Amino acid sequence: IVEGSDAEIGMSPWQVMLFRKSPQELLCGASLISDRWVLTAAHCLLYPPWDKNFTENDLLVRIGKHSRTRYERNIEKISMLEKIYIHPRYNWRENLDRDIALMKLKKPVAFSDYIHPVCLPDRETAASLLQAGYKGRVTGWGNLKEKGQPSVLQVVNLPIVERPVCKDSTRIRITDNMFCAGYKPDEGKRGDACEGDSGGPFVMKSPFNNRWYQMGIVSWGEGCDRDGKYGFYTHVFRLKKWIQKVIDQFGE
Amino acid sequence: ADCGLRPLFEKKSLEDKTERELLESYIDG
Amino acid sequence: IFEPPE
Ligand SMILES: *[C@@H]1O[C@H](CO)[C@@H](O)[C@H](O)[C@H]1NC(C)=O
Ligand SMILES: OC[C@H]1O[C@@H](O)[C@H](O)[C@@H](O)[C@@H]1O
Ligand code: NA
Ligand code: NA
Repeated sequence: IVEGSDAEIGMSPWQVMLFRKSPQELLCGASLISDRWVLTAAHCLLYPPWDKNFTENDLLVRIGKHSRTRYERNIEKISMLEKIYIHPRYNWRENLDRDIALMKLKKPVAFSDYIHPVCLPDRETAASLLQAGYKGRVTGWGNLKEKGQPSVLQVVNLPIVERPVCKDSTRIRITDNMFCAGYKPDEGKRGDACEGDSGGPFVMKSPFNNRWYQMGIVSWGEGCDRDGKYGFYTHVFRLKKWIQKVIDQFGE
Repeated sequence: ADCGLRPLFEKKSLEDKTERELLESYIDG
Repeated sequence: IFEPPE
């Protein structure tokens, strides 16, 4: 997160840290969508040209966290994963289309002041909120810039940008499974997700019911916070049928 | 099903420091 | 450096 600020305690209680067992390191963000499932970006898990291919035995997830490095006794939980599931039509060869993955916990996690899932959206909540200019929120322990690493979860609020603008500012092929978001140079304000933020959530608060919904997943960008450029996010509602299909059959 | 209501915020009628900017963007423009 | 659990 670049030009963000410190999260407040409990501000983002579905926020999840994807964590390599050995060597120990922060891999990505992720999110708690129920007591049994974490949501993330595929390129967090599998990216064959960099020899990325993390099985479940390789990772842990840490939930409830605030500080980046500290072990937060009496606040965080740590869980082993049962299984990973990457979108089968995930396109790493070109543009990271369908850059989504599911992860199933071995044990259901207990909720608390710090551990609470977020909603996924319905068609309506999708229609209503996914609009040029409407703002959402990205949280992450990623790079402060393109020192370095933050001490605590960082937050920034960003406007959704209209498809033509998004399309016309990268030379990569946008699919309808992506959206982009960030401010434009003439809008003054700054802000972007960065390395280490991948896989973490882009949320919006519905004014119909007061719930936070995850409309996006940090997927990619070119550098971080560069003028005329934008963060790309994985359109979660577009892929929601695969999300449910996976849960219904492996939710157990 | 209790998805998205935060214990430290919404469940106790407390707003965070920046969500209003989210809502200002839904109504203004 | 990351602080250990248990
Ligand atoms: C990734 O890991 C799996 C499981 O160990 C392995 O069998 C496969 O060769 C690797 N490649 C994939 C999943 O594309
Ligand atoms: O090495 C890459 C990065 O190094 C940092 O020290 C700078 O602040 C970044 O903006 C730069 O892109
Ligand atoms: Na996520
Ligand atoms: Na920018």
